[PDB]
Amino acid sequence: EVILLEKVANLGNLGDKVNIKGGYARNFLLPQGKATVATAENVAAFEARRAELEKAAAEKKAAAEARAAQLSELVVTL
RNA sequence: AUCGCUGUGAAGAUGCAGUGUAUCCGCGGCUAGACGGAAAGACCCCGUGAACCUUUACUGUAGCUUUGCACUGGACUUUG
Ligand SMILES: [Mg+2]
Ligand SMILES: [Mg+2]
Ligand SMILES: [Mg+2]
Repeated sequence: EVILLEKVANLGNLGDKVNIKGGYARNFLLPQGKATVATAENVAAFEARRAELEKAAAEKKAAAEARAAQLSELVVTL
């Protein structure tokens, strides 16, 4: 149904069309901005931003390298 | 123009039949009768009458409750 935008799911893809439940798309993916409903209205806009999709995937996974080095420090004092 | 008796009679007679009694008209009393007056009997039966109650009469329903399909998702699992 929808066109995916994230790859940190457990059965997600890059841009493959998936047939998911109506409750899982209405409630969770779309109101956060992780998917987009496929339709034949603005198809000229998604094909032009395909070069911008590969640059957005090299930033979310690159920020995790400078993030996990401060979470496992175990310096929290209760 | 409103007496008694004994019989008759839609079967308990002031009015019929037979026979005895009795001048015309008040007032004060008493209630035996006029199946006295009041109330289309309430008892009793009837009407393919009417109500309100009862239950284990019949047909249903409020309410309560079981399970499908919606709202409604992922992650692993046992099993057909
Ligand atoms: Mg007589
Ligand atoms: Mg008379
Ligand atoms: Mg009567």
